Amino acid sequence: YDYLFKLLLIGDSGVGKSCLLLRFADDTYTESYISTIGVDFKIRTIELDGKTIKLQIWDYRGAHGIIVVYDVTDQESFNNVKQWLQEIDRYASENVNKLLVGNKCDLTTKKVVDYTTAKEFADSLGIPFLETSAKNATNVEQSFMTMAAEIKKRM
Ligand SMILES: Nc1nc2c(ncn2[C@@H]2O[C@H](COP(=O)(O)OP(=O)(O)O)[C@@H](O)[C@H]2O)c(=O)[nH]1
Ligand SMILES: [Mg+2]
Repeated sequence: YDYLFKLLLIGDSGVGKSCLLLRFADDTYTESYISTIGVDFKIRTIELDGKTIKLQIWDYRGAHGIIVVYDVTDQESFNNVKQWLQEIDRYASENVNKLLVGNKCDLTTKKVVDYTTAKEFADSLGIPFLETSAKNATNVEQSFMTMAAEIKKRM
């Protein structure tokens, strides 16, 4: 391994953090209600720019990057991203990497959080922004890859 990157998923309940994490780690997905992923964390290896990188993912101070998830169909969860970053400022290495994720990009009929206005926000904060679908398996890997990229960039 070239690096070990320790990642962390924040966000409101029902956004899909557990779905994303299990999709990404295990390639599983179920509509079924997840109380908990049964295990303290997930481990996953990826290759990137010639570099083999192990990931250790939770669902604060020892995280290299934190992913702040929200739901494109829940405007409530989007507004709360604001709080979820103040948390990061309080309990996290001062330059810990950040990525904003609007899960459930697949529910377009239900989409109330305009991509363009979430993007405009992440930009305003200087953060990368991706829309994902744990259900369809869309952008899920782009997301974690983008996170590695950003961490490997500060180093
Ligand atoms: N349509 C769709 N539904 C999703 C997606 N991700 C999660 N869900 C559903 O939304 C619920 C919330 O997922 P969960 O991962 O437990 O959210 P968490 O509590 O924030 O970790 C689940 O019961 C899923 O069926 C997605 O990408 N697309
Ligand atoms: Mg969960």
